[PDB]
Amino acid sequence: SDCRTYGFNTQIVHAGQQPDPSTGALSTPIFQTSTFVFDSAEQGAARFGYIYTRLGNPTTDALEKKLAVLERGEAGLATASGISAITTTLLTLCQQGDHIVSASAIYGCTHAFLSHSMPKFGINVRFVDAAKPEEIRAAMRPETKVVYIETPANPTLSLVDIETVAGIAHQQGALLVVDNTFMSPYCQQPLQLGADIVVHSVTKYINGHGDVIGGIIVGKQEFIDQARFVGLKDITGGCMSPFNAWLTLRGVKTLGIRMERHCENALKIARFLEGHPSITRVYYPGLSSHPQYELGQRQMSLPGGIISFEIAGGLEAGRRMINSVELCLLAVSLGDTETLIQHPASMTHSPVAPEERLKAGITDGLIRLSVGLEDPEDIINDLEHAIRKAT
Amino acid sequence: SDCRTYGFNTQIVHAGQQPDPSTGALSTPIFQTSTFVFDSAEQGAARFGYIYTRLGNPTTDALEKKLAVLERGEAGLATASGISAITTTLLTLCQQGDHIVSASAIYGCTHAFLSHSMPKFGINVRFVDAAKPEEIRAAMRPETKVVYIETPANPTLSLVDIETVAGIAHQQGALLVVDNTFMSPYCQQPLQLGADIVVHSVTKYINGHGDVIGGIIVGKQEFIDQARFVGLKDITGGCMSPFNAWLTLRGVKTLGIRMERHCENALKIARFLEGHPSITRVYYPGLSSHPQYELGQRQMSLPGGIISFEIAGGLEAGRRMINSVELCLLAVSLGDTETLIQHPASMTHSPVAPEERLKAGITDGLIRLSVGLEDPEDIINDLEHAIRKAT
Amino acid sequence: SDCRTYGFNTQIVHAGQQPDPSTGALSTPIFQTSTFVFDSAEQGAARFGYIYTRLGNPTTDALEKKLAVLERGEAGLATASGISAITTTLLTLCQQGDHIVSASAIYGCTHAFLSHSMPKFGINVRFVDAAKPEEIRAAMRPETKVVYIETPANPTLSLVDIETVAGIAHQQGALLVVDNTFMSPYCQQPLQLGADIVVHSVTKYINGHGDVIGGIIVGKQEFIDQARFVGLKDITGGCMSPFNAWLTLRGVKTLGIRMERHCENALKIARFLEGHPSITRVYYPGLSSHPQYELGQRQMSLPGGIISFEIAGGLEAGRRMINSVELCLLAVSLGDTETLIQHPASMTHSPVAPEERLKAGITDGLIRLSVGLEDPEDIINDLEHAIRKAT
Amino acid sequence: SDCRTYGFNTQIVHAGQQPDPSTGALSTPIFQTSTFVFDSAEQGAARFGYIYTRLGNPTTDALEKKLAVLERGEAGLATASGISAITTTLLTLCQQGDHIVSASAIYGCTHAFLSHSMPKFGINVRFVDAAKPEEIRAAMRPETKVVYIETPANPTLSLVDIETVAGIAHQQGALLVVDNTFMSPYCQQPLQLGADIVVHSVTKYINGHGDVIGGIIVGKQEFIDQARFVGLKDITGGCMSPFNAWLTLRGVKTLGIRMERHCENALKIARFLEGHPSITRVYYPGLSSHPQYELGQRQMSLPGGIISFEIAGGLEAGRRMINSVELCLLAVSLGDTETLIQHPASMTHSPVAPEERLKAGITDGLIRLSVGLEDPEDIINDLEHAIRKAT
Ligand SMILES: [Cl-]
Ligand SMILES: [Cl-]
Repeated sequence: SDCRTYGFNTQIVHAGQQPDPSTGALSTPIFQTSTFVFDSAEQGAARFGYIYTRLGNPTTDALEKKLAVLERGEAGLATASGISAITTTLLTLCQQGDHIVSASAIYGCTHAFLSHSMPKFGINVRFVDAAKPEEIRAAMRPETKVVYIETPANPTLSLVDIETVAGIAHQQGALLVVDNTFMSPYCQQPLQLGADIVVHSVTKYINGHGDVIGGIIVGKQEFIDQARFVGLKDITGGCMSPFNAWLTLRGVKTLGIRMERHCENALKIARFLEGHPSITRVYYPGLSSHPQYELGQRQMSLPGGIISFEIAGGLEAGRRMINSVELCLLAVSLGDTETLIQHPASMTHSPVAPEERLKAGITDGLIRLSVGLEDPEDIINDLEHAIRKAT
Repeated sequence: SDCRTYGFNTQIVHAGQQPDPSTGALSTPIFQTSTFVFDSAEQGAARFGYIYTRLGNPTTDALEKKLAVLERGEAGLATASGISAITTTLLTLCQQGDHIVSASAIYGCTHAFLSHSMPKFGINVRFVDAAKPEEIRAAMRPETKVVYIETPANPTLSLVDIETVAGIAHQQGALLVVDNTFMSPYCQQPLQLGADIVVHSVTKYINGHGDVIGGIIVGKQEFIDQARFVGLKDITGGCMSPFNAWLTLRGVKTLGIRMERHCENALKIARFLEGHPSITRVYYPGLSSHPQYELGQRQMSLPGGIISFEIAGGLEAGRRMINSVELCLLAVSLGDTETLIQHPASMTHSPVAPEERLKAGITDGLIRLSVGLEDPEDIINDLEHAIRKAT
Repeated sequence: SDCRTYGFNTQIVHAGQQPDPSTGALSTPIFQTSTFVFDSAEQGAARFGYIYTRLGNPTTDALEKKLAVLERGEAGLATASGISAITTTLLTLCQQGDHIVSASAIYGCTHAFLSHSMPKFGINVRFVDAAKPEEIRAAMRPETKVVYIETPANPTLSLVDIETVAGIAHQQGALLVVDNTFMSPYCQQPLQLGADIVVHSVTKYINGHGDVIGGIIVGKQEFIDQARFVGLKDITGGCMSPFNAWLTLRGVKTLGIRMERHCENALKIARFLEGHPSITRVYYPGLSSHPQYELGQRQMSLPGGIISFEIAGGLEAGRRMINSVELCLLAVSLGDTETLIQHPASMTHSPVAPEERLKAGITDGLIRLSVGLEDPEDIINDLEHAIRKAT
Repeated sequence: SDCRTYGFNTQIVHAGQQPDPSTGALSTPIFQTSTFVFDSAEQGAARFGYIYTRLGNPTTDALEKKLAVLERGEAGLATASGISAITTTLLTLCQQGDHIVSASAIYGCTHAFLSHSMPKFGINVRFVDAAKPEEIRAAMRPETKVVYIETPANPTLSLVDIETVAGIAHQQGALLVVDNTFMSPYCQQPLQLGADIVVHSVTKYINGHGDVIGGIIVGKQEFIDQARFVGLKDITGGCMSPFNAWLTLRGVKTLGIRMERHCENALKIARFLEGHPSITRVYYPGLSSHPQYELGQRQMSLPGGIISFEIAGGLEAGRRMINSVELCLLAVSLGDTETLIQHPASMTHSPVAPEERLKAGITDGLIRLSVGLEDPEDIINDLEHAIRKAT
């Protein structure tokens, strides 16, 4: 039949994949090759099938097709990293003199590319509060090629109204690019809401197993062809290795059941934190006091596996808390099967001036939690123990 | 001791590698992880050791250190592809308004990046015949940041005098970047001749096994740090996967013995071709009639594993010949353990106007051969059979 | 702390694993090595730590420890295959003159080893209906070393009362070995019910991703040491490769959520089949008409992901049905993320005399289904379509 | 054509391998699957192509075919380990009441299987000095099924005359099994000299990269079919993982050039040692004073990469020497790209009574060296330094 016709869990398992025609092997083979051979001079010219992995590969093709199906896009393009997904996309679309309107609340490394790299190539970027679609509209210029957003966004899990922003971008002649890393296609589908291009770090939930760095771009065939044959081939060279593609295919098999459990666990933990008198604030789209709660309910099928919260006692309390957990692991990644915790003020933004962190929504007591697949009772006990100690 | 002190074969085997301290495992472990954990808040801030694979990884570090030792450079940086090695380097070094002087005889995909991508970012490129160092000098401008060369260069294996070009570049305040892919560090060491930065596609000889796409950059620590923390992190995102790094480490173990055999085989095959009346020309640095033979003898320890030659009878003869080989495989890669053959006029440049191919040194009868590790007698027999048939 | 103290899902994620001490890498490194190096002559003799992978390996050790925790056993031993787990166990325990009492309803390849291989080594085997514990007792001899059972058992998913059989075996001085492949430790824990040794094919649910052949043995340290240093080292040589161990560790991360979904899906499908007038019988421990339903409820936490059923119309109907499915895949494995279906009478037991199949509970219309992670509605629709066509 | 017709180096590269028909991928794909799917009920029964990896796999098939070609045998069978190659072979061939005549000078773990395991299965073994073919003849009985030999043999690299022993075994109705691990097919071809079955630990030279544990069996199709469908399937379960097969295929690509360099290096080192006044004896088939030198010249194309030697000063000198090397690595494996050294009296046989070691040819001063691919000058310097210190 056509994989586009099955239910979402069925698609997660099957889309883009089939038994190997030649051998019947059920697992997608790992085509760990650089070289592809032609049967003749004619068959070589015809393709100029496969030719060379940095242009294409059967293992990676399966991943690209699967993710395109899951995001309801025409085509996918795998990359060496989430960063490469973003930069391959933007460097394909933009040239000197062009302009981008970007959310301010975005991944830190994206922010560096946008604030420092792009302008050195003559591409200017305006940063705005994308929670306020009017700020996006006001920042648009005749030269604006792209509006770029992330939702939910760190560090307080604020949201962006994708459909509304898409309409604004399109009326003003720009494309909307959405980083859907935090949600995965299981929880949010930006293309269905009017986005033109979706990017992911598959490093997070899509792979889910904390053992692959990689990215994916999904969009129209016409664009993806340019991202592949110009962006990857002629700019970033950010190809994904076939082994990484195979691991990601393997990881994504369980995307549905993983996201369900991540989100079930996260909701329980969020409610625990909201009831804890030593915790001043809890940021989680699943809590009704979230400023954009109703938007979240329309736009997201589940509230996600990530929680941020503020512990009483500022910087020292935050440090003491992360130093006091015994089960949660101290790390800066997210979307793994293990629960990960970090305290940005002391771990990643320690050198940054306290007042500058504050402006960026990073308070001294802010803790970010990536909820894993453990028993939530064990995670809650670990948190309760650490919070008691830290306060 | 210090690996920098052992003989070159010893370095090939050992440099950058040692038994795992914790377990004694001799093979470098495959650190197929995205996430690294900290023991405390303090240990997390201290590093901001390892943190996240796209910034660094112990497996990839071993490869980088080994290649730095082999090229006699301070530091190495692994990438997702040869292309990414080149673009990460150049996009790190250059910004809008800057200028590059490049050889015309370079890898095709490099040429696209330089001719189309760079100018769209405001970076201008002059192409010159780098076999004539005076053309390099004449093309330099106050804005020139980089001179970029490849040697030997396709498709006729012409050479570039690295030491002479380095002196010219430096006197005029530019860096010299050399693509050393064709030679490998076993056969040529551009840094020892004054180059500032060496790049490779490890996809070719360094890996040697036709199953990895990847690149490497070697140079001063100061530059490599920028290529890593800005180029990779903030521009291309072109990180190498740890599995690919491990395979490359494994492949490079045999670099010395592979290059010796490739070159022994190639010399035999080149001499056979030079004696064949149906072959009009043979391009191989190991043949004394090579226009830059003596330069090759000073600059290269071995003449390489690649040969180009022209078969009598033009386009149709070239097509018939590649369609008539039975052992050599039709492919566009090089540096594999298998002998690979291609006929650019019919396979890769078929759409290109015949007169434009001619200007680029690609004649209708030109065949390129990547000589593998087979018995040279079998390769010669295959070639002899195919040539007889084609003519 | 101690991983033995956390909840079962937490153990699934964490047991046997921790961040790499030296690097902080969260993923268990792949120690793909054969060789381990010593720091001195003394450190070499001391171990005679690690020495050589076929004796031990840090990656494989993590898997062994995890599975020991999950089965509530002292120690684990990984093997090249489920078969090797069984034969390494039995060949370690038994010698010429010894006797084994085995269930008749066991894995086919086990049956070959027991019926043909063992007797040629002077080890005699009695086969009994293990659904009747009295038959086990009656078959025991002074020479009986082992009682061997599988539960649930193919092809009608009959059960064996582990606790009762354990008591009988022990009173008569024998060990009880249980193949727990069908259930996984998530659904059944034979050691907790008195079994001495548990074996698995990890090829099925423990890995769960259809890309690893492997086995595991769990039991007392004293026995496992013998299985390792004599059974593996001196009899079967059936070591697991570190890469396979790593993939299995990765697969087992999702064991809990996978089993929950497999069993939720299977129950739905079983109830659908039980309501279908073209289906004469449905064998599933989750259906109350199962002959040993109550035993199943005490012994198993979930009824499993495997269903067998009989379609009206015998051999031709069974053939037509499996030839008519479009989503379910025709294969003989089980426990994969994809739904797999087979018709033993036409696929695996076709050469076997119809009357002999009947005696073994394999009727002409019997179909076996391994329910995957797809939407159960899609699987049901596929089954409904195929059944309608087949009848 | 037919790979059996090309030169040996060509066969090393190409035999058993070809570009993937479906995709053109040059590297043999890694078919990391457990499950194979059928297109129909009929196609399923027909095979009962591939079915299940423990029975067969396309990646492993390529390795088996290649090694069969290299040993000039009909068929190959890959296994989980060298030990499993040996035991799968012998347990397939022998049953209770049968007898084996074995060399005494064999791999230690083989000796355990033969001396302890076999007799417990009713299979008796006589050990003889296989350097004396008359001892083999004298030990043969009506029940003798197999004569088993290893050549060269540890720990003094004594030889066995394969052709002569084959003739004796055959006249008395037995098969000859030869462990060809030390030589590899590049240096010795026992089947060409009359052996019936060859086994290897591919862990050593065939893989050559110190990162795979595995074995191979090569022999007649009729026997290999039994070793596969009974030995592996019904006795040891010792299947090789497809990833290990792929790594071994990759490693064996360089077998020819590796063996040439190992042996060139070893001869140089052996001659150095023979000239050293602190070294009482040097055991190396390449030295003319080897007791069976001429036999070695007829039977072996190269003298190998392994050397044993005795250092003056017995146990303490041996310990001091291995504790004094700085480049050579202390390990018990062999055939790796790194030079490995061990002192059996202090490292592996330390608990063994000194007088018992002596009987087995293991003197207190005996050192075993596996010569790697380093510059031999560096290895010699390291040895010279250590010997001076130790004495
Ligand atoms: Cl290799
Ligand atoms: Cl997985």
